[PDB]
Amino acid sequence: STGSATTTPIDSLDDAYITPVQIGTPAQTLNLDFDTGSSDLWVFSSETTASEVDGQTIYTPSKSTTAKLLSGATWSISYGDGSSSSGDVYTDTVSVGGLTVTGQAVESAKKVSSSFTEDSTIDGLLGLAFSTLNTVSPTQQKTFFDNAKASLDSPVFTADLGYHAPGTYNFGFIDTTAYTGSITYTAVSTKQGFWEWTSTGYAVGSGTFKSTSIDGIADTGTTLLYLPATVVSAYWAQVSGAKSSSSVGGYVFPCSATLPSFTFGVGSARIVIPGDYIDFGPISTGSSSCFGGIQSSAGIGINIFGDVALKAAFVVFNGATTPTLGFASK
Repeated sequence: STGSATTTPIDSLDDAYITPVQIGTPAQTLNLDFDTGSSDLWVFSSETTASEVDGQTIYTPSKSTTAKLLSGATWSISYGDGSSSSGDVYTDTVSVGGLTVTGQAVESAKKVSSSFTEDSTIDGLLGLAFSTLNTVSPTQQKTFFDNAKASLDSPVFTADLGYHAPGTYNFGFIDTTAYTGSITYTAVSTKQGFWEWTSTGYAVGSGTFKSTSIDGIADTGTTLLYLPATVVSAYWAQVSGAKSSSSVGGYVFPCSATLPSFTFGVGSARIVIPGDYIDFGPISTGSSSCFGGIQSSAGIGINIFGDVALKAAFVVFNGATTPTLGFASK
């Protein structure tokens, strides 16, 4: 089997991407944030505290003839941005882009943190990291991809995120028309539950490539590119007037600037992030100070190849017995 679904930016900055997901019988379609940095499929629901729902579409398990309460199971998650959610668990039929999993754990939110409530466009998350990170207790549950894998034509999914435009998540096949050149594959460590890999270095603009190992995670659920402070300083030094602002929370730059590209290495291959992908717009409405798309990871504990990096590539998440990642230009 295969599946193919369009993923759409939630706003004009590409802050996140939403993909329609069919849950239950008859189908209830919710727009979920596919997140290769986490492993829970959770949704706003008829159980979510009413004051914490503000425009999201909800899953109502009582209206699904295939929903079954997973007795005794609860979940609770906290994300790297400080947001969180928790609740109980159903199993139900879940379909993405024509690919159907029966008995998928659907984690129904009883509580969500304010950042979720305040984003009416995201109805939940669909985790695509390794199932070892799934938070369901007392019996950990499998991700949608883990449940689908054995049925897929090939045990892979691909992320093809657009810049200011829709893109595609495919399951079970490589669309060889969706990228240019070849796909360069690179080793993955699953020891932390992430799609963790090592970039071979970077360049700023037309500058020379610096060969250096940068361990980080491929994370579709993180907007920005978080890299070591040395690398980030080297990038922003090429933007006149850019500076790190403690009060804003990162590097800012004059909105009048033209940003240089940023290249990262995948083995001997190179992925070029155009400068425009690094502009996240005014820090507040009407400001001439703009927020940068490359930020320091120093306070995170891990480097994160988020959407800024991934949307410059066609990315293969190869879930074979020994997982690997592939990157191609497009």
